[PDB]
Amino acid sequence: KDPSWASILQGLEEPYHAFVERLNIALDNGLPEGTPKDPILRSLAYSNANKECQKLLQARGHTNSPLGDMLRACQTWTP
Repeated sequence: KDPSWASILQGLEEPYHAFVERLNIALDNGLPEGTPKDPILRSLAYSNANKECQKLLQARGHTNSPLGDMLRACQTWTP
């Protein structure tokens, strides 16, 4: 059963921060005790982002950057 949080995908018109927030909440609830959240969150923030935000993140070299940088990068994107 793939972790419920691994299936969280950014919607087509969902702002990136809203998506990251849902992801963050899911990880808080679903990660076993002692599992590092931050590296998982960063990885998923990129890999589960919609195509537009993924492009922005790639273009800026933020495919594994701190979450703050990823948030700033996708802010320019408004559905």
